[PDB]
Amino acid sequence: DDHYELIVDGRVYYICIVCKRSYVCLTSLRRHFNIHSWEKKYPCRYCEKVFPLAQYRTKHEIHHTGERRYQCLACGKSFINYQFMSSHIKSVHSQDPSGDSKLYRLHPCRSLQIRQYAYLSD
DNA sequence: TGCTTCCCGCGAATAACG
DNA sequence: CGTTATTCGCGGGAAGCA
Ligand SMILES: [Cl-]
Ligand SMILES: [Zn+2]
Ligand SMILES: [Zn+2]
Ligand SMILES: [Zn+2]
Repeated sequence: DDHYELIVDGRVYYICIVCKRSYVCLTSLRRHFNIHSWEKKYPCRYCEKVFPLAQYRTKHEIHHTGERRYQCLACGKSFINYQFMSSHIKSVHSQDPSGDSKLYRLHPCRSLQIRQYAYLSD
């Protein structure tokens, strides 16, 4: 196979055969296991780099386009990702975006073609 | 030690299937 | 096209880096 299961207290866990990492969702183990197999490739469409997860490539490509999707709603500054946005708000505004903040806006991705969540443009 | 990347549960978007 | 199976964007913590 590619995993085995483990059950404690009815809780079902899926364990990677290779590194023994534990997953609550089989789809997550599948997502993860590509790291070992490289069955699927995700090549950057701007340079040579290849990635083993779709999202690693996506985040990498955002760096190529320089799009800044995360905007601080307190002062208007924009950031390329959640982490810089959160870092900013905690440091400059002494507030936490965690949970439902209403402190930042995530703009739709426009600088390349990725699946669009409807909630991002209402 | 302040960035930077890596990770995984969750659930919306969509591809596969019949 | 209707169901379901699959993909992968998202949050936000953890791990890595130099
Ligand atoms: Cl922008
Ligand atoms: Zn593994
Ligand atoms: Zn690239
Ligand atoms: Zn701000």
